[PDB]
Amino acid sequence: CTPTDVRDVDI
Amino acid sequence: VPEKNAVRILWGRERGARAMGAQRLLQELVEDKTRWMKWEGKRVELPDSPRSTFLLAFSPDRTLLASTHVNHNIYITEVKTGKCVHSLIGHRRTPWCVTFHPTISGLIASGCLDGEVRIWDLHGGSESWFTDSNNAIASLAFHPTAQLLLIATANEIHFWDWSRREPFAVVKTASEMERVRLVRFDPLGHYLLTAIVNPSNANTTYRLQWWDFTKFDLPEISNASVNVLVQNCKIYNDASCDISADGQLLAAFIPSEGILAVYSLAPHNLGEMLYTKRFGPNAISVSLSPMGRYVMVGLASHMVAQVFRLQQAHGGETSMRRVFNVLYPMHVSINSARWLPEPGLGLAYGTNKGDLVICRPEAL
Amino acid sequence: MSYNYVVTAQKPTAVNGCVTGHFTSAEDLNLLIAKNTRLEIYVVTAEGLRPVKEVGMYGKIAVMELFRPKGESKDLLFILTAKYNACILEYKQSGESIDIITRAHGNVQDRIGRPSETGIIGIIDPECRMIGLRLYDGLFKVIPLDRDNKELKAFNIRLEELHVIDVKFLYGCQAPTICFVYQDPQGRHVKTYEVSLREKEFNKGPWKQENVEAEASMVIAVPEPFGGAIIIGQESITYHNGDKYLAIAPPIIKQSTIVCHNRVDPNGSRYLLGDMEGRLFMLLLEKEEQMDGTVTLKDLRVELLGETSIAECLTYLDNGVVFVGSRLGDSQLVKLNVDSNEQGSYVVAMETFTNLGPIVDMCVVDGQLVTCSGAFKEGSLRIIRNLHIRTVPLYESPRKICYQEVSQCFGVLSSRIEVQDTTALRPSASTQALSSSVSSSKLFFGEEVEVHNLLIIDQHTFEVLHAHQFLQNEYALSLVSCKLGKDPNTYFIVGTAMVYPEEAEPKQGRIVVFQYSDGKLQTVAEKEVKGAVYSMVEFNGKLLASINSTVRLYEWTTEKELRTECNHYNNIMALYLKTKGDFILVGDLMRSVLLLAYKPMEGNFEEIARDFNPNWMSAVEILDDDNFLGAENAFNLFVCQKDSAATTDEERQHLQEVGLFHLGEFVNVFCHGSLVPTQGSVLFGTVNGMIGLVTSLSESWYNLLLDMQNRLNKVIKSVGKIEHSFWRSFHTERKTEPATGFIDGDLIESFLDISRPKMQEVVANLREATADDLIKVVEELTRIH
Repeated sequence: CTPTDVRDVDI
Repeated sequence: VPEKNAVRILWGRERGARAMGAQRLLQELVEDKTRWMKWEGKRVELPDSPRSTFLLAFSPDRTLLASTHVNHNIYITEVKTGKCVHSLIGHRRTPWCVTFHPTISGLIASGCLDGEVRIWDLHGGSESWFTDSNNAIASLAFHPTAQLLLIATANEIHFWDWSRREPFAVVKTASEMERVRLVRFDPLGHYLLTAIVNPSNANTTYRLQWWDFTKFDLPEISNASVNVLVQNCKIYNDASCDISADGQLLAAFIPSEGILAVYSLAPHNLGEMLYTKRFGPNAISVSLSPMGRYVMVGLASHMVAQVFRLQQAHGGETSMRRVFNVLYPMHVSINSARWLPEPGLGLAYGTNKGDLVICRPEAL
Repeated sequence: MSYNYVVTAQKPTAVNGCVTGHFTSAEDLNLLIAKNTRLEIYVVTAEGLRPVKEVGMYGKIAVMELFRPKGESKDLLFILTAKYNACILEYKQSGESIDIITRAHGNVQDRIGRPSETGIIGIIDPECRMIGLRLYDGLFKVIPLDRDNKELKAFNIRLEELHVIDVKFLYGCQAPTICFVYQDPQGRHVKTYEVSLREKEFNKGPWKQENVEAEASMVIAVPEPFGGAIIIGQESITYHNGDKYLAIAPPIIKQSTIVCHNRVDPNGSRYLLGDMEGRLFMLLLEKEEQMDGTVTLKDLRVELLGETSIAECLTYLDNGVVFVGSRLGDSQLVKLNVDSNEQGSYVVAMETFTNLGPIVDMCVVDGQLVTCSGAFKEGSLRIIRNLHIRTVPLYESPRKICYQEVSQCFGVLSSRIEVQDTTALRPSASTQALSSSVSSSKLFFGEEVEVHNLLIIDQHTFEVLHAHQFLQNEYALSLVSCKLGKDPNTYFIVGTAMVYPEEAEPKQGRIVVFQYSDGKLQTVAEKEVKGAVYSMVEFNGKLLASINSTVRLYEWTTEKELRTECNHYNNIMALYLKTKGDFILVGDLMRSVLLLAYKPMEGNFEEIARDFNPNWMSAVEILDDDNFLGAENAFNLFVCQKDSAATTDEERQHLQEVGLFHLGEFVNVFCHGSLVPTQGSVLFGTVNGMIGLVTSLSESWYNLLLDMQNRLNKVIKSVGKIEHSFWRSFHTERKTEPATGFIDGDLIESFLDISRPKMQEVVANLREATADDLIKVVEELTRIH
């Protein structure tokens, strides 16, 4: 489940 | 002074004068206008149901808009009307960047978190290339004149060409935790711009160097002391740093509480800090006006963004003031606030719930 | 679903470039003139000028050169189209026939660089080894010449200095070298490089940079026996060559700037200069031998020679005759003798050509045309009857025109420039009248102020009866004459707007009305307003003027008192406005054309449809009821439509573009009429000077003319290998689409010129049609203009 906000997805 | 009144500008145009920047002055006037007007948001009907939007990019001349979504597909709409015309489909997880080709026609690239680059062809056609360790792709950037593509994987740059099936160059970055996150080019294709992680023992920081790519020389990233431009800064995605259309300006989000600054890229004052402002810890995006006189900052947590006009040349907290306040026409956030390429057409911002809207100026 | 027809009635006359040299043969002088898209060739004899050939070109001509490669007798031309084409031509005299052969052709265009705000500059190496092309900012272009570049390859080189004004090639060097004047936020300087055609880089530069004045805009290369360069600026004539520096500051060069130049002697001892007031100047050089060595200049001196028309291309033919081109007036032919006539002049005149110049406004009256022309000291009304052209000279700049059928007089708004210590310079036609009236309305050193006045021109012998000067710093932009409400008397209505030289757009204006009944004209109403009255058009009995991005509809009570009725604040700087009978009107100038409607059941404006994809406009006209006409500043034409559909949210609100074209001119005004089987007739004028005519054919001759237009391109021979499809397709900076709709016009009209044997190559398979049975359809169309 990939988070919907850009500030809490790792990369 | 090369004239300032529109009455004497149209008079000169009618008799074929063409002296000085008449068109530039007219565009500056039309952008100084559309400031006391009102804006209305028109929504876009997408085929499927995307629950979020991440990045936006435009067509190579001016007439198309791309969009990414968590639903693992890319949607392309039309600016003039507002209807989707293509639905790409084909990725396994959410993409991270598009990078429309600037030169030839309808050529669109695409990244992912599994290491795939598609290079779609719109009207049929798709290639593929895979990584070796299932690593993510930070960004890509094309080249205007030559036939070359750069991929921002883990800390390497591959310099791939879309003619054969493999790249032809590899450049390292010494240690392993100094990754690369931004490889955007310049409008004329004469310079590069990288953003790698600054090593430390707190929150991660980045460094933006300004490499030279005039003679197709492979940059050496293994040295962390040559051609530094900004030092500390904070990068999230390709929308966290923008270069003006003329290429004479560059924005940043250096910390220490976050403060905003724009650095000139001219050869004679390359590095000056010029304008500045202090913001809170909720700014996600920054975009510049087509003529480089207005800056819009997207906000996330109602208010959508704020627009400022650069006023004082070389410092002072009084530089640029609030002139605008855009509002959601109703727990919603914003991830992009990019300006439209036309000088004074409108706005376009994404929505955390998966909505794409286009705002246009209207009078009383 | 739209089919139109465009045909040229008068070829362009304004001159934008002229060159001289040996082209026809090795023992004759040739003068070449290209107006916009034409190419006239003359032979200079003792008596005068004799024409020998005039060919047309696909695309406007923007630069012309004339070089001589080693090992040849006659020279070769070089023309580059503003659409970024290239060609090298020659001249062949085959018996009694004269055709132009093409030796090299190609395309040079970069899809990255922006167009600089100086124009396309073309310089050729004096040694005939290189060709320079400054197209985009910061990008140089080099074309090698080794009798092998049959496709004209090129390679771009990077330039650090963005702003560049003028570039020229130096003489007397062992390698190609260039010098130019660049500008930065310190003051303009001059720097020189050295182009290497074997390594593609600027190698050394022969001398160091200098500092020049703040208005230097020209660079002149002196011939071999002297060496160096000459820079001419505002009140500064400089010289730089290695270790040498000579400068002068004459006071007879202050009032006006210098535009053109042309060498006179083959050694460089005599030069010609011009200015945008006339003032044919003359430069002199002094020679002094230094014992056993070369020659070193001693001093420079400039002296007056007289007055001519506004010049844009200067050349010296031979024996003391000088050709003077023009774009704002006529082109003359003067002689320079050694004497001094009365009033102290050295220039006489013996020829005067014809040029319609910039057509600002045009009107149709009975067919006959009355149009404005020219600007500044040269230009006045012209009468194009039916193509005799009558000139009625007036020394001012006309702006608009109108006509009444109850007083047999016109109305013209003019401008006149006079500096203050306010006593003018020359006797104009705005002052030398038999009646005057200063507008009295108590309602509100060394500079050049502009004054506007309205003068009434009787049309029996074109005299000047009355003049009416406006207030201080007040311009006039719109004028109309019509009836109003219920009052049996025709009035004169003029819109105005005060302009201040300092800040932004105006914010005030007036709608003053006039009435020239018995001997003079009075004033009955002013109705001061907030904004600029860019245009105004008579409605069904109400005023309708676009007040600075606001369209108002003014009523008219019993007594003279103008009062508004409606309000449509939606547009941004809507200048042009036209209507056709019903409650139909338009807008422009910051977007495409939109359409509004007036509802008589309740006074209010109802928006119907607005077209997207912004396009800067120059003129708008309504054709029949739905076919709309526009003219972009990018030298293109398009036709809109109401886009019949049924969606109630995306239909009846979008105007579909059902036609695109590339005229190549700058359309300035539209009108209704015909000087002399289609339905309708609309004329137009261009800045370069050209009368066209747009007609409409219903639904069937289109499929017969478009089928002939494709097949006619494979039998005709273009002068520079252009297929007529690249030229005539909607070329903007970003977008590019093929032209659908408008027929080629003059291309079809040219069918009656090819010889009989080539006739049976076209229309071979569509009865089945014959040459005789189809040589009459062209005759039917060759009577519209």
